[PDB]
Amino acid sequence: RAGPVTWVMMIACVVVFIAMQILGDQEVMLWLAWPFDPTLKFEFWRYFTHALMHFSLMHILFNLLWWWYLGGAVEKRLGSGKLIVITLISALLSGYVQQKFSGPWFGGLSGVVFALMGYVWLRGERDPQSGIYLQRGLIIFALIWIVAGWFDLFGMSMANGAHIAGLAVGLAMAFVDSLNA
Repeated sequence: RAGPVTWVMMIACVVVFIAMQILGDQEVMLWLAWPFDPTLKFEFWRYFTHALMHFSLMHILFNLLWWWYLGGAVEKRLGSGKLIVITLISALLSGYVQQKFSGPWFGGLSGVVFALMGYVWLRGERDPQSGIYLQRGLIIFALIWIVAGWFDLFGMSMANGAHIAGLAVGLAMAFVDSLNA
């Protein structure tokens, strides 16, 4: 639904994607991507801003859907702060792992999205109380979406480290959040 973190992130991604359109991918990537060179390591924004970059209209719409659907849920039931922290930890950790798998040239919300999917699903099981859960039809498609990535399906160049690291971050935080709740 209409949380402020949900919408601010959707607007940021749209502003970036439009900027990518005018300037081209490479120019934006050069400034927003995970640091390719340790000399750049203190350009702190790059550890997060890789999440705001999308490389096609489908990429962005599909990600923002999931983001809106799941980000919205977390925001509405658990509040803004929870969504922010899931977003920041997952963007940081999925980029880190993804950098290791395949280097620094990647972008997309997909990693934060897999964290959300991992979070919503595990919170739903352990803690139906929270008023959030992931449907069986979605966690299956999520599992399909991951494996379809490994197996290089139909030409696609998926950030596979981001998918798994994000999934894992979200499972973990949801586990931690369920012991206390």
